[PDB]
Order: sequence, then structure tokens, then C-alpha cells
Amino acid sequence: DGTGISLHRQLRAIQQLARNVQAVLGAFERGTADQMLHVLLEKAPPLAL
Amino acid sequence: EDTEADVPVTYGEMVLNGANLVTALVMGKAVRSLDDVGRHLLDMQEE
Repeated sequence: DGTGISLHRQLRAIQQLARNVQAVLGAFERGTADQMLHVLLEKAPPLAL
Repeated sequence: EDTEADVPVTYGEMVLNGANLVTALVMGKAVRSLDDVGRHLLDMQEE
């Protein structure tokens, strides 16, 4: 509506969206590292035997 | 009849600009013509 109420409202959604998209960008950065351990434990029988 | 001639005026307005924003999106109360009151609230106590 060309008012300052609108631009605050417009900017809030982007300040969520950027905060949202930074989460999933860090997610595959985390999730790769999560997956890094799983195939290493599908192998590697324990030390004792 | 005085005349048939009139001198009206154009609109007035107030838009949330100076601190009215901060008093609305952080505080709840938004004073119409805040800054002229807000200065004079800092003016009366020294008189």
C-alpha cells in the first residue's frame, strides 16, 4: 500500500526466508558429516576381535 | 449574501516516521505528534 507498515512486513518475510535458507544450507553441510560416520561403522569390526 | 467565494485549505496528515515506528513495533503506544510532546516532556522538568 506504499506505507511503512508494508515495507516492514515485506522485509520481515525475507528476514525469515534468509534465516530459513541459511538453515538448509548448513543442513547438508551438517548432514554430509552425519553421513560420514555411518558407512565407517557399517565396516570396522571392534578392537577386541 | 456575503459573497459567493470561498477559500478552503488542502489536506493534513501524519505518517509514522521519527520515533512513532519504534513506539509501535517495540512498544504498543504510538503518540500522535510524539516528538513535539517528547521534547517538551524533557523540557518541563527544568521549566
